[PDB]
Amino acid sequence: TLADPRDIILAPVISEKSYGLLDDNVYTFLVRPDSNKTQIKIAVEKIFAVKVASVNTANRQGKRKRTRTGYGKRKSTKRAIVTLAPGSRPIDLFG
Amino acid sequence: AAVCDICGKGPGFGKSVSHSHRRTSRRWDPNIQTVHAVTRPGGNKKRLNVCTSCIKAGKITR
Amino acid sequence: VSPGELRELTDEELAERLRESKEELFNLRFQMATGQLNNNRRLRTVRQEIARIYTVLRERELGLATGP
RNA sequence: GGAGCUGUCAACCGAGCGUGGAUCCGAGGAUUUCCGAAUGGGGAAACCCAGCACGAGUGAUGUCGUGCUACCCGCAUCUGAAUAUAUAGGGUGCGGGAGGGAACGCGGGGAAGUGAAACAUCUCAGUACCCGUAGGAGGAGAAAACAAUUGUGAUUCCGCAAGUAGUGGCGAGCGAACGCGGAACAGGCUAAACCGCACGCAUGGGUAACCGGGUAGGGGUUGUGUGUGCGGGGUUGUGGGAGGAUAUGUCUCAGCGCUACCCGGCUGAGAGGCAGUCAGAAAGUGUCGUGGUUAGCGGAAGUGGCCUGGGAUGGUCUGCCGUAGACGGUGAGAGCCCGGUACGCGAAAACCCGGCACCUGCCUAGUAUCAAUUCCCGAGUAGCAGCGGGCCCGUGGAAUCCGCUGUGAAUCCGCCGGGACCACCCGGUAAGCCUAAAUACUCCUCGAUGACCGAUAGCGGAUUAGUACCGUGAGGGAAUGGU
RNA sequence: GGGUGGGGGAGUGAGAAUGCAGGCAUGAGUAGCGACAAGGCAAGUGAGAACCUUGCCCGCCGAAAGACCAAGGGUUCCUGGGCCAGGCCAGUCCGCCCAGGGUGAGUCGGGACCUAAGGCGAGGCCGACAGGCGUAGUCGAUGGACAACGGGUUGAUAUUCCCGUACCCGUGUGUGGGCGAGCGAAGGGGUGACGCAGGAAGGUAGCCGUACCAGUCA
RNA sequence: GUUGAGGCGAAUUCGGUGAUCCUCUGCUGCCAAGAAAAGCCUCUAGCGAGCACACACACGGCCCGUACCCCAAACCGACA
Ligand SMILES: [Mg+2]
Ligand SMILES: [Mg+2]
Ligand SMILES: [Mg+2]
Ligand SMILES: [Mg+2]
Ligand SMILES: [Mg+2]
Ligand SMILES: [Mg+2]
Ligand SMILES: [Mg+2]
Ligand SMILES: [Mg+2]
Ligand SMILES: [Mg+2]
Ligand SMILES: [Mg+2]
Ligand SMILES: [Mg+2]
Ligand SMILES: [Mg+2]
Ligand SMILES: [Mg+2]
Ligand SMILES: [Mg+2]
Ligand SMILES: [Mg+2]
Ligand SMILES: [Mg+2]
Ligand SMILES: [Mg+2]
Ligand SMILES: [Mg+2]
Ligand SMILES: [Mg+2]
Ligand SMILES: [Mg+2]
Ligand SMILES: [Mg+2]
Ligand SMILES: [Mg+2]
Ligand SMILES: [Mg+2]
Ligand SMILES: [Mg+2]
Ligand SMILES: [Mg+2]
Ligand SMILES: [Mg+2]
Ligand SMILES: [Mg+2]
Ligand SMILES: [Mg+2]
Ligand SMILES: [Mg+2]
Ligand SMILES: [Mg+2]
Ligand SMILES: [Mg+2]
Ligand SMILES: [Mg+2]
Ligand SMILES: [Mg+2]
Ligand SMILES: [Mg+2]
Ligand SMILES: [Mg+2]
Ligand SMILES: [Mg+2]
Ligand SMILES: [Mg+2]
Ligand SMILES: [Mg+2]
Ligand SMILES: [Mg+2]
Ligand SMILES: [Mg+2]
Ligand SMILES: [Mg+2]
Ligand SMILES: [Mg+2]
Ligand SMILES: [Mg+2]
Ligand SMILES: [Mg+2]
Ligand SMILES: [Mg+2]
Ligand SMILES: [Mg+2]
Ligand SMILES: [Mg+2]
Ligand SMILES: [Mg+2]
Ligand SMILES: [Mg+2]
Ligand SMILES: [Mg+2]
Ligand SMILES: [Mg+2]
Ligand SMILES: [Mg+2]
Ligand SMILES: [Mg+2]
Ligand SMILES: [Mg+2]
Ligand SMILES: [Mg+2]
Ligand SMILES: [Mg+2]
Ligand SMILES: [Mg+2]
Ligand SMILES: [Mg+2]
Ligand SMILES: [Mg+2]
Ligand SMILES: [Mg+2]
Ligand SMILES: [Mg+2]
Ligand SMILES: [Mg+2]
Ligand SMILES: [Mg+2]
Ligand SMILES: [Zn+2]
Repeated sequence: TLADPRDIILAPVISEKSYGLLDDNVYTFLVRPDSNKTQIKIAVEKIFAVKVASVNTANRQGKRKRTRTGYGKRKSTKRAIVTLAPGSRPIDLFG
Repeated sequence: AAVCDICGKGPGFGKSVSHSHRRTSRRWDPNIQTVHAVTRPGGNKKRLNVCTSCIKAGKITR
Repeated sequence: VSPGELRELTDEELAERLRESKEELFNLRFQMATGQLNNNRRLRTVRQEIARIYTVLRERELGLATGP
């Protein structure tokens, strides 16, 4: 019944903006939509054992999509854009 | 007030009937009166609205 | 893991193996996102295992089949 | 259960699982975000913001997890404002309620269009609708009943009685009951009179009592009357208990009503008997069923010849099974190919049902007769008057029943009904409650069925279906099946 | 899947209801193609170009036909594809179709602060029921309070990211010396705190020149 | 200089004019006489053995919106 932060953080965002920020050591994660900056900070800091300078979040509405039975929405998501401390070690994301 | 706080007697519903026998709805309200009732002698009064039937009986005290 | 073979885990290494199941679901999720794992059945399996551990842990403190 | 499987529009892949029993089916549990009666507070429902407690986390604020925190009602306890008694109120702890549901029930409120060829009485119709409120049903129900000279004997429901008696601007219309035939049957619990126990109120000290009755003494004021609680007892209409007398009798033991004797009473326990999950009182634990429901399993008999055909399930010769020739599928009409079918088995557990125990409750002291001197039978009720409602009855001579207003009884040598009323006679016991069955209904689950529909039909909906779309909204609301 | 005959039963016969549904004619290759700003050439792309791309000419708006915010819409934004529907023509284009991507805040606009009108409203009062009203309270901005500027950067965000420089609230750890004051947010009081009209004066932004600077030789 | 992206980068003075902006929640005039609450300040009630203050360092700053359209072809008008 004990909660852990590896379930607040869902997945990394893979995109050209994501890589552009990775270049400057800024990592964008898909996070649980009900989470806030502070638990993202604590969560990243204790998952990857790094010093998080700042977490920036953006709520992103699910794309509405036409299909033969009607219109369906995709998942709504929340990005967390995490910038580490100026000199803290980069996280190893394996790709 | 048309409802007694002791016996719960309420208004009846019937008709006013004219000479032409046109009947329209009206009420027969109970003869509800305000009493300032006490539970024990010299006690604090409590405002009730009770029917004159309960007042005629010993259902309330002053 | 199986419900029977996760019974010999007593009280705390069961939670600790729940922790490593959570961790491996994390990493397997990340390799899903980056496309660097081949067998995608693994996260179904790991999620089921997490559910198994949670279930057994709930029974033990609800009063069923407890013991080291 | 036994070899495939990873649901479906809906193919493609990808990646795997499975006889070490998967997928799948049944049952029980676990998890169960947020909203919603929604209830910590707030809110544009599905969002925001907390407090407390306990944990987690930080260097510490941040942060996370889990519980609890609405209001009202009832019960129990603490406190007891103005103000004293006190109460209102407040604190705490337990319980409960709230909302939803297709129809069916009960109580209450209650139209109009319409019909009357107008229309108001009347009708429509106590319908529609609304309010309250259930339950698996409900309501009713145990005679203040009917009936009429012999009578029936709770209620409900069905068929008659009967479109009758009647009732109606006697118009339009409305419309009983008696009684008969059936379904199903079932009856009970509550005050007093009166009696003990406890509490409160009034009265007296040799006035008197009192200390279970009789016999003697002793104590030497805790009796008597009353209101309130607990019990008994009684619950009836041929009216229904006591209070007395007279006989007759107390299953055993221990304790008690001052003492000794006889008798008797009270409690407890044992023993015996009776009943029970119920309307008549109410809960719990085991054990066992030829039990039933929620999966399922077995289940006969043609590779038959020839013909046509892409295909045989068709034709035609033949062979069989049949407790199975239901139905469906299979490349065209299949009992024999498949699923099955007749039939026969089948349940860990859960739930249901029943039994035995265990348990709980009642009885073990009354009975009979005499006599009718005393008391008892449910109130602001009945009755009466007014105004209404409802009954066939539309107020009429208006009986019975219901509501409000006023007035206002009596307890059986009473009171009510028998269609004004009176007398007689007959019937019944109002103003407390409970009560099975026969009756109503089907959102829903199985199993069947159809001289029902077959895609403009049948549900609005075989298809994104209460969807698209339309409307601010309440609401309205499609079309689209076939290689 | 039918025929015939004995019977049985009908949602049993349509040409009309300004009937209903669907399909399709007639008008008709007709009207119209949505302002009276206005297009053109060269080159390109392409199967296809009046409409797309590029360049250049010409014209139009310029108190908007420009740039923004709120409401509203909802992905229409960007990239890469597409081109039988849509766009009043065509379309290689597109606000269309498809896929992927994209929205970064202590300070901005809101909440976590405040209240107005008004709403709801513990208890409560009233009302046959339903319910009405309302106290405490609690909501409710269109108002009050409250701390950030300039520049850069992406295909798409930027007072949000980055740079430079700030400001506000809170938390912890040290050092120094000082006071054994200090905190007071119940409540009181003050302020908050407010109309309309009209200037004047001092200014500033903006604008027009100009010292100066750099380019051009038609 | 695939004419991307780079690198360098002058001068910036003095006047005029001039606001719908600032001083100004001011001033003047007027009558129709012009929110509230929080906030802030202050008082005391109360709390109080520990405090205030400075500087330095290290930190925490939450939730929602943020794309794009806005005299519109993306809003209300069934329509670009
Ligand atoms: Mg930042
Ligand atoms: Mg944000
Ligand atoms: Mg699309
Ligand atoms: Mg009342
Ligand atoms: Mg009535
Ligand atoms: Mg009428
Ligand atoms: Mg009366
Ligand atoms: Mg299963
Ligand atoms: Mg289950
Ligand atoms: Mg709530
Ligand atoms: Mg609420
Ligand atoms: Mg007092
Ligand atoms: Mg209910
Ligand atoms: Mg009428
Ligand atoms: Mg008429
Ligand atoms: Mg007519
Ligand atoms: Mg009943
Ligand atoms: Mg009969
Ligand atoms: Mg009694
Ligand atoms: Mg079988
Ligand atoms: Mg068989
Ligand atoms: Mg066939
Ligand atoms: Mg068949
Ligand atoms: Mg009367
Ligand atoms: Mg009448
Ligand atoms: Mg009686
Ligand atoms: Mg009775
Ligand atoms: Mg009853
Ligand atoms: Mg019944
Ligand atoms: Mg049935
Ligand atoms: Mg069925
Ligand atoms: Mg249809
Ligand atoms: Mg709409
Ligand atoms: Mg024919
Ligand atoms: Mg025939
Ligand atoms: Mg015929
Ligand atoms: Mg026809
Ligand atoms: Mg026709
Ligand atoms: Mg026609
Ligand atoms: Mg037509
Ligand atoms: Mg013409
Ligand atoms: Mg023309
Ligand atoms: Mg045009
Ligand atoms: Mg050309
Ligand atoms: Mg011009
Ligand atoms: Mg101008
Ligand atoms: Mg675009
Ligand atoms: Mg494009
Ligand atoms: Mg085209
Ligand atoms: Mg076109
Ligand atoms: Mg209330
Ligand atoms: Mg109100
Ligand atoms: Mg208010
Ligand atoms: Mg607010
Ligand atoms: Mg505002
Ligand atoms: Mg932009
Ligand atoms: Mg900075
Ligand atoms: Mg003022
Ligand atoms: Mg000036
Ligand atoms: Mg100037
Ligand atoms: Mg923008
Ligand atoms: Mg439009
Ligand atoms: Mg246009
Ligand atoms: Zn009364």
